Amino acid sequence: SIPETQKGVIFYESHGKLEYKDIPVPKPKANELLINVKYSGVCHTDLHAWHGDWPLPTKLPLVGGHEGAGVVVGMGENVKGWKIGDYAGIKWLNGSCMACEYCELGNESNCPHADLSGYTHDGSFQEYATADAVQAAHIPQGTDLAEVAPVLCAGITVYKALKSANLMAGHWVAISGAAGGLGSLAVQYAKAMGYRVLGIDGGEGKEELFRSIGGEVFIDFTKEKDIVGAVLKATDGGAHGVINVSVSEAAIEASTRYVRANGTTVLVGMPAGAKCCSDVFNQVVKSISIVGSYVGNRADTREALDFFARGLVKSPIKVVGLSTLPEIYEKMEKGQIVGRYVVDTSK
Amino acid sequence: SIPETQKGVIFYESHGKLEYKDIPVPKPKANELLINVKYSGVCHTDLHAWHGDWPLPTKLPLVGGHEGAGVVVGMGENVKGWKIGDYAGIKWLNGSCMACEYCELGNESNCPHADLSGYTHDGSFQEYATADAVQAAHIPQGTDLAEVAPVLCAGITVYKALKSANLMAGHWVAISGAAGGLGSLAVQYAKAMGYRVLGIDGGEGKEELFRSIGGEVFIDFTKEKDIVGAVLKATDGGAHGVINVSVSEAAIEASTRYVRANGTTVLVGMPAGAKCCSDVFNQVVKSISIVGSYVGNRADTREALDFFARGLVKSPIKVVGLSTLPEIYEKMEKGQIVGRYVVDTSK
Amino acid sequence: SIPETQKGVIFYESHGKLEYKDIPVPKPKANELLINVKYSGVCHTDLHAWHGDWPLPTKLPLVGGHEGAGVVVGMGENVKGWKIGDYAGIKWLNGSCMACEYCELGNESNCPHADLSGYTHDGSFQEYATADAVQAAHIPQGTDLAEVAPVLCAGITVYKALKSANLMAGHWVAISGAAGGLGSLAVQYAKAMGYRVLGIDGGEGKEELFRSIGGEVFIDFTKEKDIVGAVLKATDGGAHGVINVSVSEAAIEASTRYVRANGTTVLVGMPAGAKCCSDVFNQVVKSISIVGSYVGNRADTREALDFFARGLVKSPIKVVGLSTLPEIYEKMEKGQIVGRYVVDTSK
Amino acid sequence: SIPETQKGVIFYESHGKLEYKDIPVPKPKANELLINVKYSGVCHTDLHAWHGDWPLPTKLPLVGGHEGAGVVVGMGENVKGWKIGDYAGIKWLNGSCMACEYCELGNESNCPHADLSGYTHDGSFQEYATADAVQAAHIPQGTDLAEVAPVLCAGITVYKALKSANLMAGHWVAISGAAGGLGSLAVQYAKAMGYRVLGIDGGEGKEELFRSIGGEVFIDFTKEKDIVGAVLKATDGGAHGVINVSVSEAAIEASTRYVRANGTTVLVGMPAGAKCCSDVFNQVVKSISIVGSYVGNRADTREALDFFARGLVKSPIKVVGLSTLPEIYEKMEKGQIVGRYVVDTSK
Ligand SMILES: [Zn+2]
Ligand SMILES: [Zn+2]
Ligand SMILES: [Zn+2]
Ligand SMILES: [Zn+2]
Ligand SMILES: [Zn+2]
Ligand SMILES: [Zn+2]
Ligand SMILES: [Zn+2]
Ligand SMILES: [Zn+2]
Repeated sequence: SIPETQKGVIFYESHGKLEYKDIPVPKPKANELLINVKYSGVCHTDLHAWHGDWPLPTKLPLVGGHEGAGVVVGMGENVKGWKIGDYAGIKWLNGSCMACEYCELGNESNCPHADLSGYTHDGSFQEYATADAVQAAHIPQGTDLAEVAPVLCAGITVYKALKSANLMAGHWVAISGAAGGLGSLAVQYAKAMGYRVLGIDGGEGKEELFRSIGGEVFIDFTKEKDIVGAVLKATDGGAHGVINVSVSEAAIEASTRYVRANGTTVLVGMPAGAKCCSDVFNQVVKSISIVGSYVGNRADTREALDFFARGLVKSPIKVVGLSTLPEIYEKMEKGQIVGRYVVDTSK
Repeated sequence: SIPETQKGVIFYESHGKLEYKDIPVPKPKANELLINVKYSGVCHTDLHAWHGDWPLPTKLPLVGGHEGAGVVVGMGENVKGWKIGDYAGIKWLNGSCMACEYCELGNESNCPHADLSGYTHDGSFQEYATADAVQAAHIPQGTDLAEVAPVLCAGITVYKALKSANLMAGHWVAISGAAGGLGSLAVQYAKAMGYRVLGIDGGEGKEELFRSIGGEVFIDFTKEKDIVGAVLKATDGGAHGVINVSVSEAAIEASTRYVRANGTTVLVGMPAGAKCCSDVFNQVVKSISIVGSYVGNRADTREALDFFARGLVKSPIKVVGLSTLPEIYEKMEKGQIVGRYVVDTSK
Repeated sequence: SIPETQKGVIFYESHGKLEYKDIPVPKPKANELLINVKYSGVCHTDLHAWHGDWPLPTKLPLVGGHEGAGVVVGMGENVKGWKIGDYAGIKWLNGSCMACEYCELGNESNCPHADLSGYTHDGSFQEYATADAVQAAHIPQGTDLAEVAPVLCAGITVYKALKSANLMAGHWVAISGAAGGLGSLAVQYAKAMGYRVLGIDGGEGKEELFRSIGGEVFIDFTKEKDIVGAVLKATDGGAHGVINVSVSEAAIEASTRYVRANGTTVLVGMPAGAKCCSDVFNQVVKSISIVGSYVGNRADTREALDFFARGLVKSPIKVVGLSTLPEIYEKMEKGQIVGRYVVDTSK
Repeated sequence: SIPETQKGVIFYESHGKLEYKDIPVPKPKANELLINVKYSGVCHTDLHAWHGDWPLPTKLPLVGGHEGAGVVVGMGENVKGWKIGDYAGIKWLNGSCMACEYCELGNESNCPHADLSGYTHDGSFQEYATADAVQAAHIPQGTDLAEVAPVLCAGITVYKALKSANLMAGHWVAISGAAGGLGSLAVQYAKAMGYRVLGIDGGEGKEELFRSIGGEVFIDFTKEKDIVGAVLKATDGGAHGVINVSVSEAAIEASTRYVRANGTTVLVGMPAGAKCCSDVFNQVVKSISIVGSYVGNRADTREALDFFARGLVKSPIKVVGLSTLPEIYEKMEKGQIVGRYVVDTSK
């Protein structure tokens, strides 16, 4: 059954060298459960955990990775709603104290004692990884653990963002960055939730991919010069809600100018030092909200995975082996990324 | 009854010279009603209508003023829910087309055809002024038309702002600029709505005035250096909702750093070229919303006037004569303002 | 252009005899607009206006009918957002005082001075009928005025009901009475809004029609005995929101027993003396809400017509002539109804 | 420190004989914490747990009681946000599986595996009792554990009920049963939350008590015959939200007739076989909601205790000894109850 040693990609100092080597198998605490992580997505947050450029101190030595779909192989003692052989998911937020005000309200991510898998907890870039039983995702049985792994971070983040834009069905939503990664998952979640997706991206074959996943209007930010005017025209007044899955400060600032009066602008990405300099007079005189959206609680996880489990959203991935890390890390530092990159822990 | 000529303070060109002289008595259209404006507040928006520095073009020649409490002396033809001798109020938003999407949703202020009394409509700085019957405020009988006049713009703006911070009773609210004008009315509305008012202002006798109107915690922004730390300490994590009644860009930017995780920051003032440069990473990672709030619809008017009509909020004013305009205009351009300045139209 | 005499179906006493005869052409007041009603739906509310069995007193003599799609042929004087040749729609609520608390809040239907077209106002069973310009529906250009006429009452009522069940996308909704009239329009609106429609109806060819308009689960209330158990099984706990488009007291009472804990039960129909006897202990211990839903405001009209104008909902009708009234009235008194019955005013 | 045997009031069969005798000291599980219950309120739910008349099966032998304020004397192993000597509170809902859909959404009370302290868990009628660490209340330090004990069930139930009536500040709330037990706590919570409390109760000295705790209007249901007309008069249209803390079916049915159009009627009590037979036509035509409200989650506990900890709500109690049980049980079966009855576990 559970071995005494597994193979993980561990690094010992910030921005250091990633070693795919044998490490011990963790011991599930009385609240945690052990997960034979089958696959695990890789995303920019793993770069930011590697470098350590974010304020929160990173635990070291660290097995990064926070989008890990796997099988429950043995649990803790108080673990209640879980069985062995159940599929589980390691998300960004591994666990919280569940006694603080935020955990009680539902926003466990704002917990001061938040355990961030792959940042301050042994993440999912290993074969066997532990995850708090309360927060682990209840991936249904029979789902492709390869495809759901990117949905564990990008899908749950964009489901929360589209629920944070206070949109109603039929309302225009403008996904700034609407093809690739968070953008395409946001387009599919918005289309499944009822909204009328407008997309703002550019490059080769972006518009046909966008139309394929069910987008309504596509503003090519290369061909088109005035994006704000194009969005105000296509939406007939402005997008009812904007989802800024593009961390560039210019796009973020522009999204406050094509969002409808009384419309919401959700910021999803976490840049290093970006600022949302928005004209205060225009934001006041048009009653525009500029919301920020973090990972999303257990209800948003349940509902995003339930959208996935109906074939409504699909995550085209590229599966590689766990040993291909850190070629993915060094490839991601430059910008040679396309879609989502899943790693298989066995390979 | 209704004369054929009244005395108003009218100017003929932007930033020009204000003439307190005889002008005609308006004719109420079939939707409008004529109001013997008894008193009328003066506020910074009247400076901005005078200069014309805002984007929207000002009608000229113009009798400014948009906080006018008065008596209904004759109405139009389709005016339905009004009688003669009824008290009415001229607010910023005079009327809208009531057929556009926004008017239907409730946000009449975002109407493209919004009639802005004192900007694109003969305002309330005259004896007799017309106002759309749908939008005019239903000032109850027996109220002091001198005191309710400032409540027609500052009170209704801060009631909307505190309803836009999505606060619940017992939640901390931090009124940045919590003494004088919008600030003290916001403190009284917040205290009447249930919130626990924190105040951030400085000067002489500001803290005692604040405590008098029912404030809980007062951070003196002159004595105290680190305001953010003081608010995080007093509120035990941050204010649940911030109301930025101080248009300074530094205070606006700081208010995004002492608002609670999952907390809202309402921007109330309309500066000329201010920007709310907020750290995108912090706003995302803490799920902070930055809402803007405009005048407020007819329901917010009904409810703000209903709070006033219970003696819960009180507007200490300085009553002058209508002939004292434009000494108030030139006094306001410099910054010799304190509290609210009401003008009596008879005097 | 506008004639001086048209042909309408008018009756002079409650439950009397309906006379398809020549009547005058109304004169649009300064707020109203005249509509060459092209088509007009017929629904049970017209029976209830005919009999007069409802509490509110019916104006007599009365041209009933309240789902009238037509062309704006001449308007009033203050009518602002309208042109000639524009398509308009006469809904149940013709107009309100727009100065009362309810009109201000958005719920114009609760106005004490509500003008109910076809009950206390010359309805849409005539060629030319007047309707308040604020409340008339803004039917887009090019839409089939025959098909949108049933959407003016059933579609707008079920869009409001599904927005009153506080559902989120992916939540189960159970349309009790899910084929025919309000039921099929509710199924199509629920499917377009994102919910997962469960249907509860019985008869011939009901399930295939249901599947055609996009239903997910169909409980045949003839084949199946325990409906509550079947819904709890299909929904995995209960429907998140129930829409009771079947006025039978047994179905209404059962819908409080298969709605999810913390779920909503919207009552749409207006029976004569039905009661919703719900077990108080079960409703408390499961936090079940039992909402009622009326016609729906101008925003719900705009949004329901916008769903229709995307081909998302479709109203299969039977078009007859206006002279076929009152054969439809006497046919409807018995129960020989199927789908929706539109009348053409020219024929 | 922690003894090996304490004194509790335990019964061994439904409706049997209550024995105040020595029982063992429980062992806190790895999630639970042990509480030296200092005081404990007694309420009708304890009668219903004793008789066993409710559907859910009662654990036997059982130490009832579910409003127990006490001191944390030793905790479990994974208990995170707790220290020794901390004040804790045993509420109705002792713990849930925290992996089900409801627990995730926030409504832990609807959990199928809900542990109901004093029904299916050793309650708080003993000296030392265990309670799940996640759900136990965080009673602040220095509070009178005698007074907060009734607030642990009645206060948290009425805070949830007033938050379930979707009221805004200044809206009328009508507490049907507005003096004694749930009623007076609901009056104080409603007054602290901002609403304008109307009260409906009768007897000696009820109106003066009501006025003392901050009620606005009191309809004496003995002197007054038409309660509905009196409430519609006092509220000027109906109460915006009704709180039915009186389980009588006649009062519940009447509360659906004096609640405002678009108003909410919260049912708080859990009778044995009561039904809320409401006129469906009136509920539809006025858009009235009839919500039910259960215990309330950890956020509602935090916020109700935070209202208590500001001296805004006060619970006048009668403290007796734990040995006086079951004289309180047999006294409560008849109806010789007044206010709240706290038992001291030491005495
Ligand atoms: Zn926590
Ligand atoms: Zn990620
Ligand atoms: Zn308009
Ligand atoms: Zn003003
Ligand atoms: Zn009205
Ligand atoms: Zn109809
Ligand atoms: Zn649970
Ligand atoms: Zn209790």
